[PDB]
Amino acid sequence: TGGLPRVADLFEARRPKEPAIL
Amino acid sequence: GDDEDSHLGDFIEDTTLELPLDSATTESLRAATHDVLAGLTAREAKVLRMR
Amino acid sequence: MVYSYTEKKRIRKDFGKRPQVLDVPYLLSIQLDSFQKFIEQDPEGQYGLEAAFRSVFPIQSYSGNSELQYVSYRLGEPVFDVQECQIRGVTYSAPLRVKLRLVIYEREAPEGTVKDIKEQEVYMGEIPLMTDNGTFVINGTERVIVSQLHRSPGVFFDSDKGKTHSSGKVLYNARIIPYRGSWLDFEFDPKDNLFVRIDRRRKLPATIILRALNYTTEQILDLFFEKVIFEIRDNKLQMELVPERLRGETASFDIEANGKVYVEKGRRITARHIRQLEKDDVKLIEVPVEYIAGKVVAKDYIDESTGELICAANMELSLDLLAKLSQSGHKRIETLFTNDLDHGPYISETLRVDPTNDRLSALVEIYRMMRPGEPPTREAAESLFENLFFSEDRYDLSAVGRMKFNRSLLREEIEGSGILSKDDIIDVMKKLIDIRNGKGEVDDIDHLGNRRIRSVGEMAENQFRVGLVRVERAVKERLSLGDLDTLMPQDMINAKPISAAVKEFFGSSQLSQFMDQNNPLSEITHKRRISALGPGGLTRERAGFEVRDVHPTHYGRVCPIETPEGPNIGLINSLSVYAQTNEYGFLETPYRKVTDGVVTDEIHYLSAIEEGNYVIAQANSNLDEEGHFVEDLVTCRSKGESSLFSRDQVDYMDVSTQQVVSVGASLIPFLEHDDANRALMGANMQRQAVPTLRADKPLVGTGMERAVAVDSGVTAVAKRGGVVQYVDASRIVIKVNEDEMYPGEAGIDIYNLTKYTRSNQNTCINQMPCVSLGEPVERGDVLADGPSTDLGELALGQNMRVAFMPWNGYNFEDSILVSERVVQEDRFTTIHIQELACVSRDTKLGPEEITADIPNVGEAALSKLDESGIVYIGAEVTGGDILVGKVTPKGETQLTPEEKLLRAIFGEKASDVKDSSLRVPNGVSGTVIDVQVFTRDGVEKDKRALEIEEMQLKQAKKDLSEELQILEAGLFSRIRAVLVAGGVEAEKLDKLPRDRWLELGLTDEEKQNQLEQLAEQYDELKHEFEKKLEAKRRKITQGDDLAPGVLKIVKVYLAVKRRIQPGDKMAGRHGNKGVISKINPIEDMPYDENGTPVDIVLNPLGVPSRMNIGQILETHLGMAAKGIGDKINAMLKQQQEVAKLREFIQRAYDLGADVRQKVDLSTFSDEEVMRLAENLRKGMPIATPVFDGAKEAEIKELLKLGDLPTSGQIRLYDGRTGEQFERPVTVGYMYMLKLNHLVDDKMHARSTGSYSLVTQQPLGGKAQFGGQRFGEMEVWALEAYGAAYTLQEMLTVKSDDVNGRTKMYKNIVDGNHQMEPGMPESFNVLLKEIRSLGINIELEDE
Amino acid sequence: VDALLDNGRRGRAITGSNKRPLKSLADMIKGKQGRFRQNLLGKRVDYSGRSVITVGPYLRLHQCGLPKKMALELFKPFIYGKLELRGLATTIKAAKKMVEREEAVVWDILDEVIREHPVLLNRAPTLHRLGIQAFEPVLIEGKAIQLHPLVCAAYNADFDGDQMAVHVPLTLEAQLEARALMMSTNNILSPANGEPIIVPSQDVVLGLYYMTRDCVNAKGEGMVLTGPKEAERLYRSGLASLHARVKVRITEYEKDANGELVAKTSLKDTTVGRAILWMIVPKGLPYSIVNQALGKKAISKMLNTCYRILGLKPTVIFADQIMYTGFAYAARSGASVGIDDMVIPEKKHEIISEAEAEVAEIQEQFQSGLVTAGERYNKVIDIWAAANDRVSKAMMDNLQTETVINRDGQEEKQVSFNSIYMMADSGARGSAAQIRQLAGMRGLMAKPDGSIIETPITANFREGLNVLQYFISTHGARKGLADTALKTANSGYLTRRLVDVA
Amino acid sequence: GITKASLATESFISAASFQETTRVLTEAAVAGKRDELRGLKENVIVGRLIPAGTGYAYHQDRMRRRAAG
Ligand SMILES: CO[C@H]1/C=C/O[C@@]2(C)Oc3c(C)c(O)c4c(O)c(c(/C=N/N5CCN(C)CC5)c(O)c4c3C2=O)NC(=O)/C(C)=C\C=C\[C@H](C)[C@H](O)[C@@H](C)[C@@H](O)[C@@H](C)[C@H](OC(C)=O)[C@@H]1C
Ligand SMILES: [Mg+2]
Repeated sequence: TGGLPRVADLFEARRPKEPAIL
Repeated sequence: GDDEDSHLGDFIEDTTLELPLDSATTESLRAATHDVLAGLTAREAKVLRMR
Repeated sequence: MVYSYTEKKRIRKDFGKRPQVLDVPYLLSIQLDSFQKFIEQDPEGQYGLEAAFRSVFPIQSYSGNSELQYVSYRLGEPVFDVQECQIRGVTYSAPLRVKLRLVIYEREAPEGTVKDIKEQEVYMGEIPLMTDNGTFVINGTERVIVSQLHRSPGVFFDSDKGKTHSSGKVLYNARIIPYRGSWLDFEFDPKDNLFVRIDRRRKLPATIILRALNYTTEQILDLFFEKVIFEIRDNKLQMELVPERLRGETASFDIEANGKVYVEKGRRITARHIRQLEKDDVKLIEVPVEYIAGKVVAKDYIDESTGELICAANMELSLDLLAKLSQSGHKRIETLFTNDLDHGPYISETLRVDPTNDRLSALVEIYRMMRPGEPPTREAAESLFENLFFSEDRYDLSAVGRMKFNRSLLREEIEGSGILSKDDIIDVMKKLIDIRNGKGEVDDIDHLGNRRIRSVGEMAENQFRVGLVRVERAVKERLSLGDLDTLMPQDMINAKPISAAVKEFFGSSQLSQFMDQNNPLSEITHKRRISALGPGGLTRERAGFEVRDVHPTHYGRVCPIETPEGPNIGLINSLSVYAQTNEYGFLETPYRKVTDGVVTDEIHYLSAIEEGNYVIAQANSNLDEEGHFVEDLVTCRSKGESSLFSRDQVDYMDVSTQQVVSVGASLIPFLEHDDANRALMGANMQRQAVPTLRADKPLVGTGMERAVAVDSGVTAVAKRGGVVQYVDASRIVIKVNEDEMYPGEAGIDIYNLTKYTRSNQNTCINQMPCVSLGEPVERGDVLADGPSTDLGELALGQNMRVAFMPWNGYNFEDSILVSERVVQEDRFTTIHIQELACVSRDTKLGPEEITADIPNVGEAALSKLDESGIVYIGAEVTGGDILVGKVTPKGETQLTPEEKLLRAIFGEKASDVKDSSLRVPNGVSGTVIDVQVFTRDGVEKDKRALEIEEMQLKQAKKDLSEELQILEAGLFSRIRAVLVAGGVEAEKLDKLPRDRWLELGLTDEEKQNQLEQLAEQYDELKHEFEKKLEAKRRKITQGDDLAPGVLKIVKVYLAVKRRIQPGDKMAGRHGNKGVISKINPIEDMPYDENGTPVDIVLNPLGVPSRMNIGQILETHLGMAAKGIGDKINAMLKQQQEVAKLREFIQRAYDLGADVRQKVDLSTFSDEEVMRLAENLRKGMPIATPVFDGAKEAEIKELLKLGDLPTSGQIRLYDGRTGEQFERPVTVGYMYMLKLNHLVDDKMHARSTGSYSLVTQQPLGGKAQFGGQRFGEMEVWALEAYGAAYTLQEMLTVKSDDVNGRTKMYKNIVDGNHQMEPGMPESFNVLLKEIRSLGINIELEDE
Repeated sequence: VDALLDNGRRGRAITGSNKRPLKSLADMIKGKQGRFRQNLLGKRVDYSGRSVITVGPYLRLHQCGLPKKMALELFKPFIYGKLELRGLATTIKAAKKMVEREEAVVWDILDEVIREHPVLLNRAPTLHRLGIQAFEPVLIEGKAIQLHPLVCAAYNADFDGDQMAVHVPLTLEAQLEARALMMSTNNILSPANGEPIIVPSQDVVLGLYYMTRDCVNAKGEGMVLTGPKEAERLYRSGLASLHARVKVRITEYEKDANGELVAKTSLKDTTVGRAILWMIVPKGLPYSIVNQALGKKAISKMLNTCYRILGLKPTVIFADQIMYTGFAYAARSGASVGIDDMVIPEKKHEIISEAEAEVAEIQEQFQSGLVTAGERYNKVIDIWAAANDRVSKAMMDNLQTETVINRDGQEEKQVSFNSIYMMADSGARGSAAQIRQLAGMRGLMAKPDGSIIETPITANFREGLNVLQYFISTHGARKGLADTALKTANSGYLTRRLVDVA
Repeated sequence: GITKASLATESFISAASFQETTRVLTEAAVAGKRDELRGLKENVIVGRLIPAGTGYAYHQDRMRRRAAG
């Protein structure tokens, strides 16, 4: 995605919707 | 108004206070009369400060 | 028609080609039509007072057989007229007089009445009246009620795809929105379970409502699902087969019948196989016993012998259940038709989640849902459920609701019952299910077929309706116990309840607001306005961008570019030019019916839903002669989209090129050239132009400007045509033409002009006569201009010579650099009229006196006041002067030692009264144009109040006598004429006294009856004058009723003249703002070779970034216009002759080819032509139609006639060095408005003012403004810098510390800059508030 | 008792005669958000004011224009105390009567109290710390605050009527805080990145672009001059064109020694304008910096190096001068914008026609089923898009270089002197995108749902837009206005969470 | 996350500002938490020098006087 809301999500640490696994 | 936190009580001014632009002039008239009471004899000053 | 009389004075040259098929209707239509519908006699349930009456009536008592019905209503004459209503402050209203009939039925009837008393017209309430200009006067202030835009009552099907559950799958929900009563919602879920919730309440499984309608389980499956017939014939399971059922399924076994195998197992049944079965007509095939393992049985099944239930309806059959029902002798078993693609098995799974069984069960669970926690009762549940959607009282869709409901359900009846029926509910569910099945589509809220427009008439009807129900409870309550003939329909119906419903609306409602009157466009653009806000609407915080956004349906109805830019964008809009309210209340727009290949001029109005299927042409299209489309394909819009369309396809075509925009946008010349952002700003700011001292006229224009001036009531239009008999700056008297004149009373029309007076915005509204003594005027011509109108056109400002070039940075951002010539010509000067008030109240210490004896003021101070203490009329005053002397009792001052010596030395008696006198606010300076004194009834009027009263008394008689005198002469001058016909004696008649004329009769003829008529009307006037004078005198002398506590009030009206100064906002029509920076001498102004300076210097850099190119064109053509003027100014100054002038002007009005203007030589070659040229010498007014406007080539050609270059740029020389400017610069004439932000309003400064009591904080009490607010963000700004001390001083000594502030001030004067801060009272108060609870909060240590 | 302490946790008792529930002590502390006292907003402050702001190019960067009247009321205590310090007033009351009378002598007392005494200026959206800056007050007739142009960027302050607030630093520590931290001259650089925030804005940079630029043949081409002094003497007198290619002797400096300024002199190949501008460049900067065309980007890098080399004081005084000279020469230039300044390509109509055949081709492919609907749509959208690029880069070539002029020979061609191009090239205002909308066709707009209409706007603003074209343009506008008006509030929220966490 | 991390602050006056006031006051009042200031938000509320910038000198000088002879 992207934009100003993308920044807020980053600093909010939110785990994404369909994340990967390490 | 505005639905803002402005509430009636916020608009009621204080009339029993004394404005600073004034309080300064009170402190001044003391300095004024205190100066002018030094222009008299020590008994006139004592007598006027007494009355 | 073919040019009016004030059109002969000046004509605006009109470019544009497309002929106008339809002309701008009355711009105030909406406001006026609605209220006309509200108050009116309609002999049926069509909306009106009649309908609202018939709704709540007749009122019958509770079982008491005492009934009250309604006869008729009437509106009495207003108590005060509009003008008087404004001065005094009451509301302009009429009494509502309604006839009522009280019947009481004999107890234990056959229905018959013991007695019925008809109470003659009991009075209930005064309903407000709308001015002829479409405004209301609530309390002395013109107010407008904005039309509302809301969601139309009806059914609406939405999606909610996406966001829900983030699994996709979408969703489908239906919503039934009545005009009144509770909401009914249906929605799916991820499990395909249909749910229902009443209003926003708890979600419940859908079927629970069907049970409350008395539908058993067996009948629910039968409604929403088809039947798969299974036959047990001979033995082992045959089945009925409808050949279409096999589409979308794969064979689960051998499909064979008629000794021929059509489909095998594992072969999907396609269109080929289906064709075989259909054409071979296979009704019955053999199926296995295991296929019914999933099929849900339709009805109930019992064992004939044992009378025991084998399987309940809506149960999944199994191979064992089939055995137990087969041996019982069951041949047939009905099962559900279920397809996971086409017809969904939804309802079936909903029943399994349904906790209820029968109607009583469902009603309990419903009653307990809506009103939980309380024990349920059968009658309670029954009562509730019947009261929700089935009660004529608590539920109505009205006409619009029922119509859209049935229409959206594909029904026939377009009108029907106002409550819900079981048939209705079932169909809606079917549609939602039909959509989930894939056949059919969902609506969208933004479509204008689902957006309905209310308006004053409709809204007042709802409120008056509310009054009648709350009065209804009372009438029944009283008619319960009533004694027979004692009470009557007065003692029951009250006033205050009904009167207060309507009064609460107009008085305070989000839709009732101060007319924005600084400006005619402002008025007229307010009166046409839409709002989605207010009651029954959304809020800025609630609704998102979907609704704010422009919708395809907005074309021709709502203007795309006129909306506020701000917190609510797209939440307002404005009405389009040609838009009209649909019969049912939608928005419909004008169109032209195109039959075969011809464009017919029959107009056809299409609503938002009406227009959908038709193909509509473009306003701009090329047709000719017979009006056949020139091009083989023409640009058109059909369904929600635009593409090229074939020559003969189009069903309709746009009426005008303007119809897309609004009066605001239609006034921007060369609009087609400006980016929409700047256009918005343009039509938004144009409403803010404060009028000027000299109304100019736009040099560049559209052609709407004429229409806005007249349709708005600011100007004064001729009622009937004739010749002006008398012209004064006060009034205008017209002698009517006889053809337009009515036979009796003869007559002349006397127009009393408005003179200098306060507007809502404190601007000046003053009319000036535009006609000259003894001049012909035709009906519908402008007699006198209002503020900001010129010779019938609309001038919101003054056009001026403008140059684009950076001048030494003084224009830096948008800043504007204005020559001194402008301020000297006083052309941008503005006149403000302010109303200041002085109140004499009542305190426990004593009443306050308005007396002119004021402690501690010199003779110079008390000079400007008369003996009574009020400033004289006409005395020029400035800031600080005492307008009204006022003094209030405060006893026992309790002074101090040093004050006592002072009084002792100077022997001054310190008064028992303190000075409250009203004085002029700081800095504002003007001339007093008026004074009013309102006095409580019973307190003796003072000297001045009496002087005023006598003057008004005297002034009233002069005006009324003036009326009667002109009127009488006007009548007798007609008698003279009728007497001269049939019995003519010319010189003989005027010798004898005129009063004795009425004796002479006439030969038998109608002329004898005419003399009779004039006699009657003459004597009527004689007495009518008398009655009018009496009423006025009483109204003058009667003590106005005032508020509690107020003994008397004095209002002074100042007329301030502000001119223009740096800091004022100025803008063009294109959305280009500016703030005047420096006022430069004429010496320093860039001038041309001819030596003529330029008025304003704009920064060119503002043009490319914000894309508005029209502002440049507006300059260019303008320059050209002035050219045509200047040339004329020379030939008129040459006094060539009528021929040369006539010749040159004609050239201008033609302009090379193909325009719609036509023109003269019909005009009288001498008196009319010379007058026209005289008005053009200032410049040649031009009309640029909105999208039909002129073109570059046309402008350059007009510049050719001008003698001025095509480039539109010339050489300019700096007035300082006199040296040239490299490169040519564009110079021309741009129309510019002065908005009212003027700097000497905004500017405020405070050192030390008053303070708030509860928390000590700066508060303005004197209109000495409270300090600037220092915020959180501002605190951070100080924290980022290292400045601690500024912040402490900011939030401590400068504000909240009641000590530190004074200890500081003394240091400032002593010359010691320090602070002894202490603790802010806010936190100090917070401690007590915390400590006031059980919390011990202490300050530790040291 | 419960209702008294915190109301709303049980029944919500309602106040007497008024439907609205009465506010309890817990509700007195609480609010939006947390506490009312310090939350935005946050207490009113004395000694303050506000008004509309205007330009004031004469100002030095460290000062601002202050209305006479505002200053009188602001410094009232200072004025009172100074008036009787010098003995112009018997007592404070008589002083009050003096300023209330506005006796002529008081204005002079105010010039004393103003001189060294900064005032704080602020704007609406206080975002970063540059949102408040200190200035030295300059008494000005009139009711508008004048604000040095170079600062308007840090404040994001237009002249379209934006208003600013003034605050007086009463205590001494505040005066010195204002002068040494918040003073204009002491913060010239954005805290977000070291790049200078004092960068010249628009008129000024157009001035320097028009100043240092060169045409091919102009009066004085080829001659030689001793130094910048006689260059200006040549120009102002009308002998030489502002831009002409010329060799002149210049003296540059390099501090490349150890803390020591080296000097070197040479014959530099340059123009007349660049020669004049060199008069401003302090000391250790090389002549290389002014010899180019001086666009908005370079004119900033000029200031930066000046700062990183000579330090602060030279940079400030440098900055002032650039502004003064920028405005000045730009005014001489007589730059303007006419309608004939926007040049449409001669080939536009032809490109449209070519792009129009492709769409009718793909349509023919869809009618015969050779291509699917979606695949069709994408194709048509692409060709129109390609067309837009074609026209844009058409009008860009024509507009940019089309000045074709003669030096001693037949022809040669340079960058155009056309008004609007200079604006876009220098960096002042306007951009290739916006220019493209003026001359070349403008875009393919987008319907509200987010799809893009396959019939672009074939016209532009120099030509007319018809009804539809404008209407289609509308959605784009509305989403723009809406997005900014809502997104303005959102930005603030982000800083809030951030400063709270830090 | 930022909104979560800002939640923990030792000083309760700061927390009563941007957090939910009721809960902060109670939850702190039981433990008898003693707020030492030391922060920015809190010093602004109570109206004294910010423990940064010009004020940093002050707080430093006081902080050492505290818990000391
Ligand atoms: C009873 O009405 C009140 C409250 C409704 O509450 C509430 C929630 O429901 C509203 C409705 C239904 C509106 O239709 C509305 C509105 O249409 C509007 C503004 C916002 N106005 N502006 C505010 C000022 N600002 C700096 C410019 C933008 C509003 O807030 C509202 C508004 C509400 O907020 N604006 C405009 O339409 C435009 C673009 C122009 C109007 C200009 C003139 C100037 C206004 O008419 C002045 C004459 C007043 O008439 C209003 C102030 C009404 O106030 C009174 C006392 O008359 C006020 C709406
Ligand atoms: Mg601005």
